[PDB]
Amino acid sequence: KIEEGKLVIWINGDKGYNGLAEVGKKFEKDTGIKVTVEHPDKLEEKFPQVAATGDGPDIIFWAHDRFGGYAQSGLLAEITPDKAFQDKLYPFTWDAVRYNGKLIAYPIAVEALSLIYNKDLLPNPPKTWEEIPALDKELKAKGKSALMFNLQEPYFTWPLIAADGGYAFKYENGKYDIKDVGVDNAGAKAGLTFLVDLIKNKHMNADTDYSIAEAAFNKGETAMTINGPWAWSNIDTSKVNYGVTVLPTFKGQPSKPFVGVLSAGINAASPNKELAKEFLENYLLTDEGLEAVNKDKPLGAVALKSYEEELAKDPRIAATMENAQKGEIMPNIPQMSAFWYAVRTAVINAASGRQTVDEALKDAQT
Amino acid sequence: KIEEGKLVIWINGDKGYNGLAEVGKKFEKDTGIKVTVEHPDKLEEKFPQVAATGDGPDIIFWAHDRFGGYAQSGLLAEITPDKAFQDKLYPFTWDAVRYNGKLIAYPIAVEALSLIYNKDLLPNPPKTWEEIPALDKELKAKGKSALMFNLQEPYFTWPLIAADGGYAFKYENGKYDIKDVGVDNAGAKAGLTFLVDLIKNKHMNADTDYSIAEAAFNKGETAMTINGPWAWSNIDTSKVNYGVTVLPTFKGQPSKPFVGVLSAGINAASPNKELAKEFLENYLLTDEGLEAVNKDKPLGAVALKSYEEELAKDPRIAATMENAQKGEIMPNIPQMSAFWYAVRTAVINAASGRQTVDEALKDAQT
Amino acid sequence: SQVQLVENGGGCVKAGGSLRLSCVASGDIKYISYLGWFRQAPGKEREGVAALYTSTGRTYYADSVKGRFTVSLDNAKNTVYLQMNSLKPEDTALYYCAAAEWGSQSPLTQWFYRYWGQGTQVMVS
Amino acid sequence: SQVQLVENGGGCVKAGGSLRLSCVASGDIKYISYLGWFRQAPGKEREGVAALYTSTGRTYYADSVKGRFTVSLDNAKNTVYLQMNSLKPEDTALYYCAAAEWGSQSPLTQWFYRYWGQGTQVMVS
Repeated sequence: KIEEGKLVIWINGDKGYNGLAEVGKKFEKDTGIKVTVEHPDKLEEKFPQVAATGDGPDIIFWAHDRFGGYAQSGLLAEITPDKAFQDKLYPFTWDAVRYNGKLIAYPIAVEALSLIYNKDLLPNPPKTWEEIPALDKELKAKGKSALMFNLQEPYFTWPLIAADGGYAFKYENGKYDIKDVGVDNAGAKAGLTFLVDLIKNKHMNADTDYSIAEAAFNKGETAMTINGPWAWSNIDTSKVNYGVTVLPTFKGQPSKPFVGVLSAGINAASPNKELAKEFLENYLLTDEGLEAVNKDKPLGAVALKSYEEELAKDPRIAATMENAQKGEIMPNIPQMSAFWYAVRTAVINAASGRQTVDEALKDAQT
Repeated sequence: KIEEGKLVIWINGDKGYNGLAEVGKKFEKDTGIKVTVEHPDKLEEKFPQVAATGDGPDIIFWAHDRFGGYAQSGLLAEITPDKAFQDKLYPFTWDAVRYNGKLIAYPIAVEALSLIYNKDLLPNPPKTWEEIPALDKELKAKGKSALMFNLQEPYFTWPLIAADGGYAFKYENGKYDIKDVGVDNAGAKAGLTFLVDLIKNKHMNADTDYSIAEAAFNKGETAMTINGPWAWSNIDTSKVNYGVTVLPTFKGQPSKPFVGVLSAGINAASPNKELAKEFLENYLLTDEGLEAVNKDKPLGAVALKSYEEELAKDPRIAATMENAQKGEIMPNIPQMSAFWYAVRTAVINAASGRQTVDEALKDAQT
Repeated sequence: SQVQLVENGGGCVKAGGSLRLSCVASGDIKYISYLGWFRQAPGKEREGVAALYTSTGRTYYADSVKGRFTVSLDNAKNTVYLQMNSLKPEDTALYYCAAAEWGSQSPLTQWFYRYWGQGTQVMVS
Repeated sequence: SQVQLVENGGGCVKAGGSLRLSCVASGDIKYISYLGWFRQAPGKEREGVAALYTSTGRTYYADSVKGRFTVSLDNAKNTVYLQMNSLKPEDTALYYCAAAEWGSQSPLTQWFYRYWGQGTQVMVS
């Protein structure tokens, strides 16, 4: 069904499709094989539908969390990169694209949460979560607030909760243990206790959400906030003198934000696997290809070191990369719909006071 | 949920709702209890939905085939008519409202197929199906046709097929035997063989449907047609000198058209059962009530004899009543969706020549 | 109610324009053999505009819309469509979707069908 | 795709009129926590118009439609509605329905949501 002799790549509309087109033009200049770059609407839904029928693009771009389900459906073909190319990418990036003991996709970009602080109101961001209460009291003495972020999302509340050993699913030898869940362990209990203590001590509002936090930080009312690279453009428009650093530690242990890796998958029914692999290894995943894509649309942290140290001159990119390295790679199994539901319910119950921290975490675990 | 002290009756929009309103006005004049008459849209689906929640009208008017399913769902309350009132209605009409050995509703009107013939083109309609080929040849000698009707409907093709003992479901002692089906018996085989012989001998067209038959009859191109009371207005508008008589017999046995009986059911959750029964027995099912409802909208044959011999002065009404008496009463169980599907497939296969009569009837039976 | 009909695709179209409507049937619809379309102007009797016979593919059209409307059913999607071509201002009404396992009268009658949809509105200026 | 979104109820409405849109979610929708509405003019970027948080009932509205649109979800019918009150000619666009289990960005972004509907069109003159 897929026409041979050419490469079809489907990418999301918020990424660098023009840069991907430029890389494809370089590939066709080098080899004589044309490359088509598209940004289909509802890609995350149409790609499995067309792949289940033996059709679709030769190369697919998406986050690694759905690639596990795609491999379960058999829509992804196993890649065979040599050790020379494997050493060019980070071990955790390679881990993010491993399922059932086999590599299924090529990491491209790495995204993770980071601490965003106001330089004017706070030249030195705190390195620990325990300093936040004192800093907030000092700022309230001046009529401001220290830090408020999305309490309505488990994706945002996880770094504090899982700082001291908390984890979603146990990962051992390339397999995730579903029956082993650390939602109600000692570290997560301590993290959620610290969060609810911060809420109760009027340091943070339990009803604070993404819009409120973003507006407050962009209006200069807060010293710190927690957000990903996607808010950098909004803050730049707001012209706030902001900095990005590593997330504060809890009891000496670094925070563990969820890590999302953009990765390059190969269709199982695609008959152009050899040329797709060659393109990815030698023309796309290179310094020139990454810079061409970044010129169109920024990618933040990248899997390639050769581009990673070059991007490291940006403090925001360096902080995002170190936060991703110290964080938890997002697994790729369907049960995290239930995981998100349970953790969200536990967080809402703990913040609203209907249930205690231990009861909420036990309910989330069960 | 249903308000006491008043009667709520739901009727279809094609029936005599104004006559029902007049009967309710008579009831309220006589007793002091107001009666509300409504014709809600999508009644066939609305009534079970509101009855499943303990709401709905006190009295429901619909054909008896759905009343069996309604009683199975428990939406109909058992009626207790005395022998004096039971003798006022026909035994087969009483049979029409019997499910699980208990009476569930009050018969009102009886509808069935009848033979409609052109008086000008045929003063004496044939009494047997075997005369139809000769009559059709005689009329074709004058460039006309004798009889064509809807061959695409099992409801229309059943009278000829089941004339010599064919039946849908075996009925014994107030219960229908699902496992006993006479679709492929000798009588049905002979009837379908006669039908396919008529089709093959160019006496009738296998592609003839309701619209074609109706247009041909109202344009004077045919001598006979098979239709119910619903078309009588159309022929009256077409000003064709038409007559209605008993359906032709097959091998000495009368045809057995499906009989649909309009009946009055009582909601199980309705707390006004006593007054509803009194109204039905003494004010609605009377000569004055039936004549008012017929003046509003014609009902054709009626269950009451006191009005049935009154309406018998009309030859069309008399023919419809005798055809209903001689025909097969329509049962009230859900599997006739499958019965209609199987009989339709068998008829199409037999008429189109893809399968023989025996094979088609065997497939319908299985 | 195991059988549900949902209508969509109604829009604001100028005179002479083309529009298409869709009606999705869900549930136990294996026994449905007649698919019909009805339009009802506000304060007006519901009139039959098209009808389809699933078993043989036979189609029915009214005199006012004969040669202008095309109705078809997609078995692979369980959806029936009607093509509204060469529109006129008189065509504005609330368009309904109807389905029935069987019937004893003409397939262009509202009482012919048992299952009814919510309906969609089409306006022609 | 086990989650399907169907948009209906968009019609040709004069200026200042009131219209209500409906979006029915079917399938395994127990894990969806965000319901959002998006509109897209022809040849224009898809913009967020409203968003709903199922867990707590929190609602989000854009600046241009704040105080004019009302979005609500019916749990007993698995259908989300949006009330389009005080319409203006600038409000004409193709209105989409979106749903997502979770997200890392603002709920008014098109990339926030995973499930997308076919879309209904509303014109205001």
